[PDB]
Amino acid sequence: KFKRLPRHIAIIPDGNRRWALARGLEKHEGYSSGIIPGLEVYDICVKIGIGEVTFFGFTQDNTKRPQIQRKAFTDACIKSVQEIAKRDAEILVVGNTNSDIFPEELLEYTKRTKVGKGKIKINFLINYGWYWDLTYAYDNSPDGKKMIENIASAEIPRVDLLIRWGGRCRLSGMLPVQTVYSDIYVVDEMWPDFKPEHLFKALEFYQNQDITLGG
Amino acid sequence: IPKFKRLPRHIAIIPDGNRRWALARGLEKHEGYSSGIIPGLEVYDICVKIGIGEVTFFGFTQDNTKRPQIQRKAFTDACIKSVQEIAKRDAEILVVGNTNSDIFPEELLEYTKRTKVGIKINFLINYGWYWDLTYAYMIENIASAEIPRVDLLIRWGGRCRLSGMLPVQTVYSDIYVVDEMWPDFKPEHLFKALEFYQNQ
Ligand SMILES: CCCCCCCCCCCCCCCC(=O)O
Repeated sequence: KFKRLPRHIAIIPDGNRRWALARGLEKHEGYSSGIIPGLEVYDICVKIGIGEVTFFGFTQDNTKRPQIQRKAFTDACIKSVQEIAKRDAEILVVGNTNSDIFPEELLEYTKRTKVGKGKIKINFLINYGWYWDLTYAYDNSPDGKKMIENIASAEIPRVDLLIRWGGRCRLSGMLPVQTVYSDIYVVDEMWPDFKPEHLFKALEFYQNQDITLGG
Repeated sequence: IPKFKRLPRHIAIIPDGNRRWALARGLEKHEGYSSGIIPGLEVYDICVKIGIGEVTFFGFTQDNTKRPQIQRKAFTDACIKSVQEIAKRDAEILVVGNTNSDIFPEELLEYTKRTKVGIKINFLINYGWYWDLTYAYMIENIASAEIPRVDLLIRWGGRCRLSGMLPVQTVYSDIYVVDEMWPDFKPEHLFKALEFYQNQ
């Protein structure tokens, strides 16, 4: 139980192909084991009263990978959205829907959708690209102020805390406008090895930040 | 100096921790910035020595100018001295920031187009991420368009965040946090960051 909680947590559920290779599995076979961890993060966030969580699903650049991996991460993303849809969330999917790569299955979540009891915002980046996001604005806006509040991800507010699994300390183009001031916590374990303590340590790190220091 | 297997093309530096450094030494909060000038030179010297192509220094942002006036003068004066000390060396200097302000130092106006064209050192001075992206009014028209993708961003003072540095160029950057405050810069801080980078 925390004095200070982030309003909005970003999750980069990385390490799936490494986890699978380490386990004696094929690379493409780790993604199926990323679905459960997502559901557990959702569970703990609801439980402590986190307002909003954004999951990084897959990028436009991720779809340049072997088809056996694209099929596998895409299916795992589809199923995570469908499963949170079975819970008590306000669900939103953001991504380039003007592409055959965007899964039909997720179109119905491209406007925020209340399921069960609601009262937690869950976002998924699906066929997302930072360049697509920033320039969604540049195309046919009156000015700079309008351009920025009309990025593709404009419905997603500033990220307070970004937690990335798989031990890499990088944003991989997740929400460059919303992450300018995000505190970044790296978990060395791969996403399918998610444990609650990963999120609890990320929340202790956020609480432990010195609020006198400014942006 | 270690022999490096691979090096980044472009290092970003966030020289943070100056105020905590001064407080820990019983000095005034604003009295740590001037102890950040020589560390800048040490980084420059190591980067030329090992042949890094480009370094961008976070100097100060528009958000930083909300700080007390006594802090603002100390960090602005230290940024001006750091640009001047690098300008004496064999470096192509570029300053990026909002010059349409009383805050922008007239001394640095001559670096707002890259000098000695033909190591590249960039400084962000009265820089703002919102100001940068809105400058066009795309990749090539933002205020910082001359500054390419950052490969490795190294931040002193223990905080793991960009504080609005170059949102476009940092999207894929590998980030290395030194817990020590910037005035406590040691050569091994930069070497451990390069060992991190080559291990990715
Ligand atoms: C610019 C090269 C070195 C300059 C010497 C240090 C004095 C100016 C640097 C101020 C750094 C401010 C970084 C603050 C980051 C943040 O906003 O959290």
